[PDB]
Amino acid sequence: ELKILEIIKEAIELGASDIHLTAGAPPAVRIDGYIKFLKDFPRLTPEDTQKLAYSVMSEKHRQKLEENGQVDFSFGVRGVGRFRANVFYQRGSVAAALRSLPAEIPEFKKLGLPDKVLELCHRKMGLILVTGPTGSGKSTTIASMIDYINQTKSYHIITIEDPIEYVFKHKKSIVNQREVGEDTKSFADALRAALREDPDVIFVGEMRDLETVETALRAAETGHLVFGTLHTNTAIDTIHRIVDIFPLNQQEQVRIVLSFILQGIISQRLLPKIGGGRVLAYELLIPNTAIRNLIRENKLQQVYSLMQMQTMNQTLYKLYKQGLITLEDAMEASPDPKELERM
Amino acid sequence: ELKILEIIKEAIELGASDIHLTAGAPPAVRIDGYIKFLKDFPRLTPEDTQKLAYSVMSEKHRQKLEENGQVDFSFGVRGVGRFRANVFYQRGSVAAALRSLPAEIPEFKKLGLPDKVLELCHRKMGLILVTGPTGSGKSTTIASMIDYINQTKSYHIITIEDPIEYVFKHKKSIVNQREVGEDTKSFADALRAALREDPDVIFVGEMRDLETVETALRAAETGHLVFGTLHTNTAIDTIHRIVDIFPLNQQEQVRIVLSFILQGIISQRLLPKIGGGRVLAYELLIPNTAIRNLIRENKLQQVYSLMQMQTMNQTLYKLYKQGLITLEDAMEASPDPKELERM
Amino acid sequence: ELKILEIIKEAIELGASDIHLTAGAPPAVRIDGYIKFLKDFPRLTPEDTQKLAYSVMSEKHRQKLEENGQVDFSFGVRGVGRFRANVFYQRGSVAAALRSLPAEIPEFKKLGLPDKVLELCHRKMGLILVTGPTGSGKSTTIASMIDYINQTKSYHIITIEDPIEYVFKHKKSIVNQREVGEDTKSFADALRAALREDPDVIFVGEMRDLETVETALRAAETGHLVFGTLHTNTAIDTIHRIVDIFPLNQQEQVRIVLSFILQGIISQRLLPKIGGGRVLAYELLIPNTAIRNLIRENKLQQVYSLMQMQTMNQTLYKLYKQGLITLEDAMEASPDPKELERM
Ligand SMILES: Nc1ncnc2c1ncn2[C@@H]1O[C@H](COP(=O)(O)OP(=O)(O)O)[C@@H](O)[C@H]1O
Repeated sequence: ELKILEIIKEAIELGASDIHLTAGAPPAVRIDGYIKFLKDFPRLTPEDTQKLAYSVMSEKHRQKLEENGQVDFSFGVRGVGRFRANVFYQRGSVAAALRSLPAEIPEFKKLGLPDKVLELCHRKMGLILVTGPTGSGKSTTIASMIDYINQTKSYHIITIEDPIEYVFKHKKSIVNQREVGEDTKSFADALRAALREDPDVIFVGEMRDLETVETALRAAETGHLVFGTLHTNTAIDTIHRIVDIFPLNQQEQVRIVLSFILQGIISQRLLPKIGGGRVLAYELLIPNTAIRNLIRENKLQQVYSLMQMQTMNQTLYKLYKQGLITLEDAMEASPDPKELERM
Repeated sequence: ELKILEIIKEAIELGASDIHLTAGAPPAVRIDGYIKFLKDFPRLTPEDTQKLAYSVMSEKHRQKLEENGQVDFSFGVRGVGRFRANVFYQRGSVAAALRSLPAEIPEFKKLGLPDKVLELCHRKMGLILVTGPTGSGKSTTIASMIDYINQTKSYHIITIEDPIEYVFKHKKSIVNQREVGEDTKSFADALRAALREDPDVIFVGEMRDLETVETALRAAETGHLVFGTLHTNTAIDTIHRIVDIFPLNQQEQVRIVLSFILQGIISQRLLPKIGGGRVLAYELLIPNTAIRNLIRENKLQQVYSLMQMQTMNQTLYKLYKQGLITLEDAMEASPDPKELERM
Repeated sequence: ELKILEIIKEAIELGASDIHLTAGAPPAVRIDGYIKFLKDFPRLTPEDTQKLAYSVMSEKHRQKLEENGQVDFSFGVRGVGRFRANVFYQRGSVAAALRSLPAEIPEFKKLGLPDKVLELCHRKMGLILVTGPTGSGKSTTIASMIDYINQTKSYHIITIEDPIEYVFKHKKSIVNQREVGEDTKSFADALRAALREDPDVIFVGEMRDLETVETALRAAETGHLVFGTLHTNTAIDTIHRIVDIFPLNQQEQVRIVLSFILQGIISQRLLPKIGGGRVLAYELLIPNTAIRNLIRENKLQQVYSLMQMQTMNQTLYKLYKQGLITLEDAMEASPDPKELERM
């Protein structure tokens, strides 16, 4: 009757995006964006959604569900695909929310980026940051480039994700992915060991934290490709905001190292298309022998002057004049209202 | 003799609004708005009201009762209903004050609002703030609209309350409520996870804090209905006061986003009626294609001009001329003495 | 079939720097800095790389691999040498990465370099850069020359390593080795103090960082032998790439200093031999009274013209025509395909 394994069964049979559990009702599934209860067999679930979720979570999580009130992880049913969970305490009762998790990475061209980006995958070392606010598909972007490298290069790529969003497959390069919580205790020692595990390209999952950044750099400056990601909105925001988490005693010193090992900043945002709702906008900065010196000498909005690689607003004008995004959706995601409408 | 469970017994038997404990007397109950001690059995309670309260509170509260001098939570006697507590140190001694939390939800019509409000519940996304000073029944209002959605729409509503005022019941939508203190550590991470728990409508319980607001927006502008609530008195106060908690570096940029994802502001206040004392007054602003542009260009009391959706004073004239509120109770709650009495 | 002992067998036979296991593929080995799967016998390894690594680790480690998600240790196969392991949890699965500890120091002749190199050890001061990609034995090279000086000269040598690869023994010279992490906080202050500790020969461990380079120079130009090492591939790459990490305000000024204190650049790579897999290829530039002026006046590929001390491709033709490396392994490691095959 009430076996998680079998509520997933009727979830992808009904062609589902999500499953949702709660105490007072029977198991629910989202189809299309409307929610229907498949009372079909699962009954109005007891207080013992407890037992159901508990059966998916490792020991490491069912501890963490007591410390805080929620956990965020990913498990696989070898039967179908892998999922992304989120168990949480509700009204003294347990409840979860399982998503579908992409099985194919998308090929790089369908993304809507130039090739001077794909070109970054050919570097020998440095930082490649892919910033952007949650649900801007930065993983989607990363996943692409990394895979491109997976096929193209004889490499040993290593990713320290939270959680593993895409599974990588087996080509020319050999790919270790380490989910946090599951397979390491923290981004901290997870990276720090990565640095000894003899890697080619390292993917520091998120750089929230001073110590992470620290080595993430120390790793890029030392023979490896370091793909980082963040939550800043523009290029010059990013490179402010990573230097802003240092003690300013030496703060300068990073700006310099950064203006040698910075190899690409790509801020992103996902928008509603005129068609099927799927279109991406971006700002793109790949440092050339010129831009380097600017950053060295702190002179930043002097780099904003020099962006024409390509500003954010600029990739909205080139997007709206082709009739893909509304004159009102893009005067919304755009940092500066001023730098367009003139266009 | 002195069992909490049994003091609640004689509390709803006597038909009570409140129970009150203190050290120097016996257990007290409010009936009607006068307080009588049911010395009936409970004796002049010792210093060990300690034991009585201690028996209701989770570990999480009896810690917090040491950090500060008080705690604010809610527990349930399945035997009758649920209650709202408030244990607090007094004169080196313990004391509490238990209310009855309600047991429906009122149907939206009994409230005294128009249906252009209830229409908000049909939006696809955005902010709907329901401001108003404590004991103006903003949870009451909320609870209504949310429940309206609970029945009408096939939805996954999530609320992050403090405390849970109304329990939601089980219809077309599936409803998680998360009491803070009890089920999460802070409005902060409680929301921040809600954003992952695949929600349709989110209810950020109060918007006191810069970081809360931040995501509350970021969630509205991204496909969800975000009900907020505050303590401001008029519409233009609200939309000043949320922008006023930002750093003005970018302050402008919120005003804009706000004039696209603002979908309704409803300030409220509760007044004494000529009959049973129960009548509500409100100010109502639902942005149309015109009002949008005003807020975009900072031009605010130009929206005050344009209010006739409907001003506060205005919903006092239409209230007193029908003979429900006194000429002196409403020149009291009204922001501006000027804009009436002329009427 | 799947015996660790025998995957090491085929690892040093093919002439390997590293072995790498993972779940979704067959055992991998790095040769030269490219990764190839010897599907030869070991099959697409199961989830039971578990069993393989488990067979190397003491009890003390297989405990620690549960506490954290990784462990870093060292075991010996008495059959060959000793290794450096790093087992770590990956995607719910085990994985490892074994390197190759020589703990001997090899006598300089077995290396396969001329004596005009060994002659550098007789200089009074300058930079001696030993560039080359990970697993090209640059420490092996270094260690040699340093030891040669250890026995030959009455000196105080000091190395700032990460980690200490070879232990130096006690002869005519007195040898301090400073492991980073263990015995100092950073290459930064570790060097910076080495400059006061009265040294004869200083070995700056890697030159990733603008400040390191700075002093590493300032030390060479002031009475000491400064052995540096990098990750560049050819000579002219090296001397671009260290000047490239300076601000170009003065950038010129290093090129000059460099064309006085540059004493030898030796780029390296390790290749699979026709016999036991152990053969090294190199490019060699020891500046004479002529080459100095060229670098002074920026004129670089004019030095490339003047290399015949000896080009990289050149040390592949003199290697393949003797029948030690394949016509296809060396048209792989070679920077330029053009400058050979004609030969
Ligand atoms: N029209 C009405 N019908 C029934 N109850 C009302 C009405 N107006 C006000 N009340 C009462 O006022 C009280 C305070 O409101 P409540 O929503 O609990 O607080 P808040 O102002 O903090 O949101 C409630 O107990 C509620 O029942």
